[PDB]
Amino acid sequence: EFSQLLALASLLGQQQAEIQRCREDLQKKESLMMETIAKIKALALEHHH
Amino acid sequence: EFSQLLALASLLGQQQAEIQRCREDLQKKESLMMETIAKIKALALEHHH
Amino acid sequence: FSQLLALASLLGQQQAEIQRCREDLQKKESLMMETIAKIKALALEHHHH
Amino acid sequence: FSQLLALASLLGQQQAEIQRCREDLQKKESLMMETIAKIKALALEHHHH
Repeated sequence: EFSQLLALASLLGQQQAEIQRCREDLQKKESLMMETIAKIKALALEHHH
Repeated sequence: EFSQLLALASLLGQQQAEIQRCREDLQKKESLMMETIAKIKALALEHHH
Repeated sequence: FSQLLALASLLGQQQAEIQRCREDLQKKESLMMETIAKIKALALEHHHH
Repeated sequence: FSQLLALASLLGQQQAEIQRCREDLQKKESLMMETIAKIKALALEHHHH
């Protein structure tokens, strides 16, 4: 009866927990790139002025 | 000289800060939906068993 | 009639709002990535004098 | 030659990895949303007996 729905709700929780881990990694790599961007900004400043 | 790059780095920080606020709201609405999903799961359980 | 009817309606509203919010976010992420590509190409220009 | 050259190379690597990670994430978000649509349509089916 309600078996179809319960299985999809169970899969949903695994999907979300998987997506939430992917969003974590995505943001950790995003922060790492901004560190690169900042290094380029620092050299740009030192020379433009 | 380095003016073109500095302006884009300045815009980048505003974009990211804007994206990070959007990701916050997106996840707050995501958590609110799972609360709805859980309410449906609870009724499914009570009836299937 | 049911409580399922109200729960499904709320779910459909929350998921329509989330998808609209997500397409909004992805356009911003895509515009932020263009800025980074602009910064990278600008860094390469200067190194080549 | 320069330090810009190495910084731009690292930026190009980090942004290629981020975009690949993001397209990965968006396919998962799209698959999660299909599951929610499945749950919603299943809730509506049962309410109509």
